[PDB]
Amino acid sequence: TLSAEERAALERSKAIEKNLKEDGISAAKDVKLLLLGADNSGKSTIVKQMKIITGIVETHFTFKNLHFRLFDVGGQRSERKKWIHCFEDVTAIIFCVDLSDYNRMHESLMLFDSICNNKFFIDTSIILFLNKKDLFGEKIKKSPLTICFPEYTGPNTYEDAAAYIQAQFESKNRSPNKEIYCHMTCATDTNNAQVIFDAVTDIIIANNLRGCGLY
Amino acid sequence: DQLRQEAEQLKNQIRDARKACADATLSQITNNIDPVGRIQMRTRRTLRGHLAKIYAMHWGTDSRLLVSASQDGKLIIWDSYTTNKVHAIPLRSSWVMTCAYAPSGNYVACGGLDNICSIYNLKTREGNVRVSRELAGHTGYLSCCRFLDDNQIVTSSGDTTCALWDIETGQQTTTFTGHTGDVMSLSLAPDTRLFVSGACDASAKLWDVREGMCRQTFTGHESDINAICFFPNGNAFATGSDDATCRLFDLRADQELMTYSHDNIICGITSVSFSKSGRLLLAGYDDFNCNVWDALKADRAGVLAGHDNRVSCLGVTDDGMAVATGSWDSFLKIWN
Amino acid sequence: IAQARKLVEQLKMEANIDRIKVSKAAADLMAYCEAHAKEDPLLTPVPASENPF
Amino acid sequence: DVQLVESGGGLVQPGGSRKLSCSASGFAFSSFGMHWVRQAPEKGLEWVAYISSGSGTIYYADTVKGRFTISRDDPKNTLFLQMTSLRSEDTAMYYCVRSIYYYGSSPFDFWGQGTTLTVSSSDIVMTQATSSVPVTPGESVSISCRSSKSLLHSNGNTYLYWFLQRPGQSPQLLIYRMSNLASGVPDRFSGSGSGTAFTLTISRLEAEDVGVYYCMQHLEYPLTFGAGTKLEL
Amino acid sequence: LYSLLFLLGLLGNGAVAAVLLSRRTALSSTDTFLLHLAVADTLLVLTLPLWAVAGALFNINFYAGALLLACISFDRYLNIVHATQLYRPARVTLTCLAVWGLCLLFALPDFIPQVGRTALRVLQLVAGFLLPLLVMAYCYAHILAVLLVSRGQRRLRAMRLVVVVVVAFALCWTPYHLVVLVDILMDLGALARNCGRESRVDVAKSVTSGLGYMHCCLNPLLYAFVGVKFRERMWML
Repeated sequence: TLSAEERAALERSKAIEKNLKEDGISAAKDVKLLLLGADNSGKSTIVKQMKIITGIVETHFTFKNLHFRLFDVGGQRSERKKWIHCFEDVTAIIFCVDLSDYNRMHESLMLFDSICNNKFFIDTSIILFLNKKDLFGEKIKKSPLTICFPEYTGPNTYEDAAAYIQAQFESKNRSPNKEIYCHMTCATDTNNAQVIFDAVTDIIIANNLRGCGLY
Repeated sequence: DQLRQEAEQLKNQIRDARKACADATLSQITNNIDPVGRIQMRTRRTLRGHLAKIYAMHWGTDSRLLVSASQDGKLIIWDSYTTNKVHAIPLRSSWVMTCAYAPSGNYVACGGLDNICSIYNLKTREGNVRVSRELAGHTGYLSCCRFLDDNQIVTSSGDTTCALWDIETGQQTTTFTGHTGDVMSLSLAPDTRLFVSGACDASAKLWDVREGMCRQTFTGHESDINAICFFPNGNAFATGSDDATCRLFDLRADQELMTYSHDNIICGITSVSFSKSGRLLLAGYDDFNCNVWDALKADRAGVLAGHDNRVSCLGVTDDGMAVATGSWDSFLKIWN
Repeated sequence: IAQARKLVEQLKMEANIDRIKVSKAAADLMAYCEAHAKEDPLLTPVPASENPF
Repeated sequence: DVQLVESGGGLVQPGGSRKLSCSASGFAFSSFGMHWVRQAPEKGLEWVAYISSGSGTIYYADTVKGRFTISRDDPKNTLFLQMTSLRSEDTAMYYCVRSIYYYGSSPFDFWGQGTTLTVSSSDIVMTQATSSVPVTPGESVSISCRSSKSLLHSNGNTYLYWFLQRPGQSPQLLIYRMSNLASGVPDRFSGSGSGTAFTLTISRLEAEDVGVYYCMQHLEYPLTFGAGTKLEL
Repeated sequence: LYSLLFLLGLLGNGAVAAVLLSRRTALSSTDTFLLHLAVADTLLVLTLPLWAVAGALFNINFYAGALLLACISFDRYLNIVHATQLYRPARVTLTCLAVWGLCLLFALPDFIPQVGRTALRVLQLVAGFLLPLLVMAYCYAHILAVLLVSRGQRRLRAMRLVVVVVVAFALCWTPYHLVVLVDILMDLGALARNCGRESRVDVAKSVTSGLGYMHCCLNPLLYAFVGVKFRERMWML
C-alpha cells in the first residue's frame, strides 16, 4: 500500500466494508420462516398483511418490532434434497394443513415426516397450522372421519376429531429437542401473526439457552 | 415392447465392448511411479467480509481476481494478493448457488433458486456495476454457469437440462436433454468445444457444444454427482458424489479408470478440481476438510484442514500457484 | 410409446464409437502429467522469492 | 452520456475571492475521486487539488496550500473549489477531472470542458526535451520524456500517464500506466519505457492527431506534468 | 490433598482454555467471558504451591472470578429475558478489559498502612463479593421466572443448573468474606481481640482460601463441561 494509487484503492476497500457491515445491521432484525404444505392448503393467505414484494416467492410483513420473512418454495417441481439445505438457518418451519381435504391428507402426512426428520432440520421447530375449521366441522357430519382414517375409533364429534388429527401429525416427531406449536385457524381469523410472533419468541429463547450453555 | 428389448441388448453390446478394451487398471500401469510425498500447504490469505454462507466461487483468468457468491445477497470481487474488495454487487435474489467469471474479465454471472442467470457488466462507462442481461427460460433452479466467450454462456438447471445461450439477443440457441434427474454441475473443455455434466441420476455425459448432441454417457456412481472437472489435457474428467467417492473417466477409452474411496470417509463430496499438471485431485467433503488425492495412484497426499463448516467450492488458478476454498462459515481461504 | 422411441435411437449413436485400450489411454495420462510437472507450483514447492503470496 | 460542466470563472480583482462549481451528470459521482487541474495561458498543465470518494482524503499543491480549499457535495452531484486570495499567478483555465482507483482502473479517463479565470494585474520533475516535432501523415513518430526518480514500483506497475490535448479542446487520456490503451482510442498508439525513460510511439499518423502531448506521473503527490510536446502538421 | 487439587486446577482450566482458543471463527459473548474466567482461575491455581508479587496477582485473580461470573450472568439475562429485543455476534472485549482493569486499580497497593489496608478490605467486601452476588441473584431469578412460563423439555434442566451454580458460588465463597467482615468489625473496634480467637480466625482464612481454590477448580465443570455446545467442540478437537 506504499504507492499513491494503491493507497486510494485501500480506501475504496474500507468504504465497501462499511456498507457490507451496515447492511448486515439493517438486515439483522429479520426472522426467516419457511412456508410448506400441500396445494390449496391456505399457504398463500396465512396472514392478511401480505405485501408480497415462477421461482421462489417471498412475503415480508412486519409486526411488533420484528421483521418476518416467509419463503414459499411451491412450484419448484424438483427433488427437495438438493435445495433444502438453502433454508437450513430459518428460524421455524410454518406448515399448513387442510382438514377438509381427506384425499390430500396422506400427502400432507408424508411431507411432514420427511421435513421433520430431514437431517438439516433436526433442530428447527415447526409451527403447525390446521386451517378451515368450519369446513371441517360441516363436512364431518356428512362424511364420517373414517374413510381417510380407517383406524379411527373415537366419537364422530368435532373436538375429538380435531384432537386426533393433531396427534397423528405430532406422532411423526420421533426426536427430542424439537417442539411443535400447533394451532387452529379459520378463514375469518385476523390474529394469525400474533400466533407466529409468540411462538417465535419461545423458539429464540430455546436457541439462546443452547448458546449460553445453560442446556 | 420390442424396443425395450432392443434397448436392453444395446446396453449389453456397450458393456461387452467396454469390457474388451479393459486390459490393465490404471493403478497397475503406474505402480512403479514414485509417490508424490506429503503435500503440506499452509493458509496464506483469509478473505472475510461475507456474512451468510458462501455457495460458489470462481477465479479470474489472470489468477489474481476472485468472485464469491453468498446467501446474504452480495457478490464480492476480491483482490487475492492484497485482500482488497474491488467490487460488491447487490443481488435481486438472495438465493444463489453459482457464480462465474468471464475469461476476458469484463463480465460476471450469477444464479440460483430464482431460475434466472443474471449477467453483470464490470467495465461500464458509469463506474458502477450494472445488470446487462437477465436470461430466463429454465423452469428450475440453476446449478452452474460457465462462459465460452463474452457473448455465450452455458448453464445447468434442475430441470434435467443444460442450455447454450446468446447473451446479446437473450434467447436459447441450443438446448441439451437426455438426463433423467437434476443436473448439479458442469465443466467446459479447455478448447471450449465439449463439456461434461453430472446429474443427480448418478451419471455424467459428454456433450457436443456445436452440434447439440450427446456423444457419450458414463455410469458407475451409486448416488448423485455433486461436482465435475476436466483433466488439464482435455481427455479425462473426475466426478464427486454423495457416495463419498471420486472417479476418473477417460473420454477416448469410454470407461472408469480409478476410484478415490477411503474407508474413513463417510460424507459426500461438494467440489472437485485438478492442478495445473493434473497430478493432484482436490475435493472438498462435508467433514470440513479438503483432501488432496494423488490422481495417478489413489493415495491421500495431504489435507487442507480449515473452515468451521462444510466446504462448498474449490478453485485452482490457471497458473497453478494457489487454491481457494469457500465454506458455509463465510470465509474464503487461499492455500499455497 | 413415443418417449422410448428416442431412447433407443440415442444408444445406437453411443454404441458406435471407436474406442481404444485403457492401457494406452492410461499411459497418456501418465505421459502428460509427467511432462508438465516442472511447471506445477503446488506439486513441487516454489522458492519463496517467486511466490506472490 | 458522461458530462462535466464547470462555471464560476471570470474577471476578479487581486485579493478577491471566487467559487468554482463543477456539476457532474451521467455517472456514479459518489464513487469517483475528483481532481482540479489548471493550465495557465499557453504554459502547461499543473495539478491543483484532489478530493477522494467520501471526502476521506484531501491534498493540495504547494503553490496554493491554505489559499484554496476543496469541497464536494455528494447528494447534489457537485464539486466546489473555494479560492480566498488570488494573486496574478492564478489566472488560468481550470479543469474538472474524475478518477476512480481500484485494481486495473483508468483513473483519469474523462476531463471537463473547463472554465476561464482571469485576474487583473522534494518533487519529481518530468522533462520533455523536444518542444516541437513537425511531421506529415503516414510517418512514424516518437515522443519521449524523462523523470527524476524511477517510477517503477515494488508492485511492478510503472505509474506514468500520457495525455493528448487537441487545439481548442480539453485533454484526453491515451495510456494510463505505461502501455495500457485507454478505452476509446485507436490501437495505433503504443507506449513503452523502463524506470526513468519512457516513450510514446505513433504508427500511421492521422490528421486528427495534431496537438500537444503531456506526460504525467502518479507515483506520489503532488502530481506533476511535463512541459509538453507539440506536433505540427 | 492440596497437591491433587493443584493439577486438577491446571488440568481442568487448560482444556477449557484450549478448546475455545482452538476456535477458527468468532466467539459468542458468553464464550469470550468463559475464556477470560478460564485464564483467571488458571493464574490462581498456579499460586497453590507457594501459599500452601505472589500476593498481588492473587487479588487480581480472585475478583476476576467474581466479576466475570457476574459478567456471564448479565449476558444470560439479556439473551433469555428480553430475547425479543436482542435478536441478532457482538464483541464484548471492552467490558472484559474493565473487569481486568478494576482488578489492577485495587491490585496496585499489593505491589506497593492501616487505613490503606482498611480501605482495601472495605472495597473488597463491598464490590468483590456482595454486588456480584446480588447481580447474579437478580439475573438468575428473572431467568428462572421466565423459564417457568416457557415451554419445552430444556426448561427444567436449565432451572436445575442455574440453582446449582448460584448455590455453589454462595457456599464456596461466603465463608471467606464472612470472616473478612468479622475481622473488619474487630479492627474497627466492634469486638475484642484475643490470641486463641486470632489463631482460629487465621485458620479460618486458610480453610476459606482452600474452599475458594475449590470453587476455582470447579469453575470449568459448572460453566463449560455441562453445556451442549462446549462438549461438541471437545468431541471434535
